[PDB]
Amino acid sequence: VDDKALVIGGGVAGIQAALDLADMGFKTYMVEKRPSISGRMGQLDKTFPTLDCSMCILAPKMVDVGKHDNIELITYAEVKEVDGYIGNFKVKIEKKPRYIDEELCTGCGSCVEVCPIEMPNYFDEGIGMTKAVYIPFPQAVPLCATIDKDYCIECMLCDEVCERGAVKHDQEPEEIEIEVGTIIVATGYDAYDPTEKLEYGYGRHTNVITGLELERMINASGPTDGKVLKPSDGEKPKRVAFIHCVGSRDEQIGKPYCSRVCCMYIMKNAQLIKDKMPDTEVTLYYMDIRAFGKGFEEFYKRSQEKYGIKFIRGRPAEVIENPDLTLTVRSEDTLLGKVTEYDYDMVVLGVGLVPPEGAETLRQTIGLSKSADGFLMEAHPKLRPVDTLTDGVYLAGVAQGPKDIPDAVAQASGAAARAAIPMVKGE
Amino acid sequence: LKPSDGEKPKRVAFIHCVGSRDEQIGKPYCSRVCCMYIMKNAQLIKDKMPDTEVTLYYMDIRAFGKGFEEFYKRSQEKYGIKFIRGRPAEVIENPDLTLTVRSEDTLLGKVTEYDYDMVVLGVGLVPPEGAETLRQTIGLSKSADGFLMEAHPKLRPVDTLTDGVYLAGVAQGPKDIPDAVAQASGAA
Amino acid sequence: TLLQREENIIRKGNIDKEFSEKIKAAGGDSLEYCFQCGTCTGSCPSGRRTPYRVRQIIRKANVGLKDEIISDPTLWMCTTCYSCQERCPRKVKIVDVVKLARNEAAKAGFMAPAHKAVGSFVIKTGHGVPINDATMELRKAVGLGELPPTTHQFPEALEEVQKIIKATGFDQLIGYNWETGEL
Amino acid sequence: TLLQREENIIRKGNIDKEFSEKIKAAGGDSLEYCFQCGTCTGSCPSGRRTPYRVRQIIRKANVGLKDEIISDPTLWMCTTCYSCQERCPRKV
Amino acid sequence: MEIAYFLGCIMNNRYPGIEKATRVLFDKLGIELKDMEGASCCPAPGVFGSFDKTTWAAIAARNITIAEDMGADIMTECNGCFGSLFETNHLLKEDEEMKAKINEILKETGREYKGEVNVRHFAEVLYNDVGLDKLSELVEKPLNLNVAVHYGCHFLKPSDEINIDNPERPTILDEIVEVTGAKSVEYKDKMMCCGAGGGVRSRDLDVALDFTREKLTNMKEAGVDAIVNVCPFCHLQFDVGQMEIKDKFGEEFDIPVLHLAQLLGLAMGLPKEDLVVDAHQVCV
Ligand SMILES: Cc1cc2nc3c(=O)[nH]c(=O)nc-3n(C[C@H](O)[C@H](O)[C@H](O)COP(=O)(O)OP(=O)(O)OC[C@H]3O[C@@H](n4cnc5c(N)ncnc54)[C@H](O)[C@@H]3O)c2cc1C
Ligand code: SF4
Ligand code: SF4
Ligand code: SF4
Ligand code: SF4
Ligand code: SF4
Ligand code: SF4
Ligand code: SF4
Ligand code: SF4
Repeated sequence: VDDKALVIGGGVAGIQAALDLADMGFKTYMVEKRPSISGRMGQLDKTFPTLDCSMCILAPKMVDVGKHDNIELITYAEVKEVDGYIGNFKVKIEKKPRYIDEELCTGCGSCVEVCPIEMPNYFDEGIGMTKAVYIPFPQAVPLCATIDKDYCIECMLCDEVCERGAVKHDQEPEEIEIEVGTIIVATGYDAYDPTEKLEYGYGRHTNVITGLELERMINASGPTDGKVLKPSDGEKPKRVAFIHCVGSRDEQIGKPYCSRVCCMYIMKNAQLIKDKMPDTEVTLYYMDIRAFGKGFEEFYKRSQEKYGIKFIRGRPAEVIENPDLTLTVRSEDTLLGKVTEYDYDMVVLGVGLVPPEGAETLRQTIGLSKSADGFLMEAHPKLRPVDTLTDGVYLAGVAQGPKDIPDAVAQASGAAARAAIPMVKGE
Repeated sequence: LKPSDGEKPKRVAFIHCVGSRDEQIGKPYCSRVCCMYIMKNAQLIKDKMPDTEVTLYYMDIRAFGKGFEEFYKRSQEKYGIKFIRGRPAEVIENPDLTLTVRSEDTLLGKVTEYDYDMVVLGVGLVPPEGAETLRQTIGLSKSADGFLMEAHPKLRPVDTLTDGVYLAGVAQGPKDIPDAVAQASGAA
Repeated sequence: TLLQREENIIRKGNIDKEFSEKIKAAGGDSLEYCFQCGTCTGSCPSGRRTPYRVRQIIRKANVGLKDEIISDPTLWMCTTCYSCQERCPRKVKIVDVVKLARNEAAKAGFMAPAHKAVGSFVIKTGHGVPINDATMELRKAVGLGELPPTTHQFPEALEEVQKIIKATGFDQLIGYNWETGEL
Repeated sequence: TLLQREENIIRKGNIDKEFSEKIKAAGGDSLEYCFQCGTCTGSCPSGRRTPYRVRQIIRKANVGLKDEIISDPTLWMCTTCYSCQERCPRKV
Repeated sequence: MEIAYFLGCIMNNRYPGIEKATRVLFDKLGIELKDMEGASCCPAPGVFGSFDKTTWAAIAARNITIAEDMGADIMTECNGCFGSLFETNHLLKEDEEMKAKINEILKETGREYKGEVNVRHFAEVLYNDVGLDKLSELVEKPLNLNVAVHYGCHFLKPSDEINIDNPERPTILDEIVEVTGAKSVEYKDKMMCCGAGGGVRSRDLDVALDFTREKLTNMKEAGVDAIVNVCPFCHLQFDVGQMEIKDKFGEEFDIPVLHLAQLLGLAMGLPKEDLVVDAHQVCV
């Protein structure tokens, strides 16, 4: 049994698993498809139920990963082939061309300042812009620039302004081959795209946004400098509605499962809006309030009592855009037993969690089976939550199914232990 | 079997959130498993005694876990379990020892008094007897709900502020078996 | 006085489990797994202007409140627009349940005179909206036949329709009397 | 006719926020934190012989339906027996 | 191509202009419309389906057997008739016991339901069998009209069974309207029911007229010049209910109601008398 491990995914779960494996003395590779590690945790402004800053607690772990002697970090790369078995995995990875030298780039950002081409920033989830050469966020690990050739025009200004000579327009994709004994899949999730929910009008109505877009907007380092503004006119909304269970518990779209976190982050974002804008009216349309975790019921009571957030038990029938671009939510109040048509300046869809883009390709590459919800399936639902029926391959975080940060962290640590046992035994 | 006569009940009621989510008893937290095991035991009663009628009195159905929402739907579609959204006001024992649950159906918006042969209370989870003695013996802190406190709620769920001491399972708070197993492996 | 000792409480005396079993066995079994989200009521156009609440109808059908349903006038406010059924997250066949409840109500005698008049028109001429003289003249003027090639023109077709109606007992349902040809 | 264009829908015209603020400031602060469990209505003795529904009164007070509340005859069916308050899990 | 032609009640008995325009249009398209001799009420689902499913299914099955005798698919230009016939067809085809019961009832009429034909909608036949290009070739008088398209509830829903277009935001009728040169204008609550279905028109006229009044208020705010429908039951609702609304509340809309066949005839330069505008209560 080889004493080296491969962690796929550079989120909180993958970061925790890699750090735990490295601290136990095993040489670990980490593969991340994005230019930087952090996952979705790095995009959040705060975290429920404590409203603590997400980045303030995630960044030290990212730095630890970036400077660990037992961790080899390969960002902007993808696992292409997996062959062999437990203790004897041969993995072929392709490092995509950054067109920037990772060893030379200091992430100063001058090339970004000088670039003339604007393009969307993946970290801002479609509401923030950057340049053709970009650093996804200031706390990126590695702090290195990336050029997207879909937008680069080859004006060479970045080459002129770079003092370290880190710009490489002739870079090519690189092939890496590693030998490992265990693999931990920590590939996380994507946010559900609510465009297909035609009645709610996402992608058609101007002032209809998702929860993750609201996370980026409320983040002080986000595209709006932490201000919640109407997309239509850039002014603060006086009335905000939140809709639960968008993309979840809905057989009309083949999503019969609960996303397990939308209630809590909906309440968290409502509380944050109230804190920033105490005069705003915030209303939540829910079916069930699933405040199950530690301190979650108290968080819900605090949402009602301290912040005065309104709760309407009713799944909205429709969202209608008025001529002035305000939005009328038509929904039954089932507890009043009557139809209501309430007006709001902004509507936030509590979108659920879906498997990430390219999940099927990686699943087929490794050879894993998926559960009914589409996420990766574990060996036993009760007693082996982080194992798979493929020996030497383990799951951590939302790759196994929707869950919050502490659950993913516990799963990552458990996966580290389970993968270490075979490597400790050595046979 | 009924405790009174040794005979199978024909009508069974389940009451959710007993000992939980209640400030009248100083229990403002969710016990996180009573919904699912209530539904599971209703399904088992239906499996063993298909003719039995089963009704659940709930505030929220917290089927948040993996396959939990499908289990919730299966409780209705396959076994025909009845769900009443209402926290029962009272349980009255009749002279014949049957039990009348007096409760509002909030979705019908009307008071109901339904008779049952058996009533099952969905009791929550509390710290075990002697928990404070062991906590003082080791020197650990406890959270607002009475369970042991982790070092950091988000990133150190199984560590404590006492170095070399770790938490696993419901010791850190109510949860189901897979979560406890993951926490145990992480603590290891 | 606001006192009324029967209308404000639900006991087993208000419940008819056979009604619910009949409805489910007749094609409304999906009503079993309604979780009462209220999407249907929000989507209902008649619920915005009448006391009709489709979600409460589904709930009553599940509970078994037969007398409360079949005698309810609001049961006849549904236009069968299917807006609720297109959006139900539990894929309940709401319109099927509504039609089954209406069938039970009609069996119990809760039929409006206008609907019975439509039925009598169908019985007498085979058309819910039979042709009138002005429309005959309009048909003739525009090159079409004075009568459409329907039961209006073929008595044997009308006899077949009447045989079908007699076989199903629809004439008895609406109280059509063949001897006098009235209701 | 069953047609009624105003009684069967709630819009901003039916809502009086100042009424809710006045009630909360005068000692009804707790109604803000009802979770609509229905224990109060189930406990109500006048709830099972009259159309009076205490939970719906609390909900309407939170929403701000002033006219629906003050003009309601059933509002006067409460005997102030305090059972609902004794059993409320949110201490409203 | 040959197809059985179901007429229904309202079209042939109150608005023959729709029928004449449809006949002329189908003659111009080289599609042979075969009369369904002895056809009756489909029957109107709102009343009969609400009263007794067995009677409704039996009458619809007899109507279907009329076309089965000719070995031709049924073509309907009424949403109500299409819904009734299509629902009966796919209920009897997929349910052997119900088919046996309905055939037992039909036996005394000398008929038997085989489930050998398909029920098709007028707009669907135009879109698929003809196509937008050949519809366009036949346009000789490109219209200058702002029209409000009323899809009707039973054209597309229940979509799980009909599977013609997306019920929330369909485009088939809009395209068929726009090949004529007219412009389909978006308006609030476009997919809303007209209020006539389900027997509501004859049970509670005020509720149905409130449906129609809301729809007309929205349509007027958008500025429309006319209403286009593919349902003579919706056509009658709009036409007669505008007069009823004027009589009851004194509210004037004066929005002409046209069937899609009539609009196509107008865009194809059909004789004016063939449209039989005299049938309509609202002056066009
Ligand atoms: C709007 C919102 C708010 C939330 N708020 C909170 C909150 O307040 N508190 C809380 O505890 N939880 C919250 N959550 C949940 C939380 O985000 C997750 O529990 C957590 O992010 C899961 O981390 P992960 O590492 O498992 O996955 P992710 O965060 O998704 O990270 C997965 C990583 O894998 C990478 N990856 C994906 N595919 C591949 C591949 N093929 N190869 C290599 N790398 C790949 C991704 O790019 C990413 O770097 C929230 C979620 C949302 C959507
Ligand atoms: S590429 Fe050069 S200019 Fe750009 S961030 Fe790196 S070192 Fe700075
Ligand atoms: S060469 Fe490309 S990345 Fe560099 S400044 Fe020009 S457009 Fe931007
Ligand atoms: S967690 Fe809450 S909002 Fe999210 S899917 Fe479950 S019930 Fe809906
Ligand atoms: S899990 Fe369900 S039954 Fe248990 S405390 Fe939470 S809401 Fe109540
Ligand atoms: S939309 Fe469906 S699940 Fe929701 S209340 Fe109506 S029937 Fe029940
Ligand atoms: S079909 Fe009936 S209940 Fe459903 S939305 Fe239409 S009118 Fe309402
Ligand atoms: S018991 Fe308390 S929380 Fe429950 S409905 Fe009544 S007032 Fe609201
Ligand atoms: S005080 Fe007594 S009468 Fe008044 S609402 Fe409470 S329980 Fe009912």
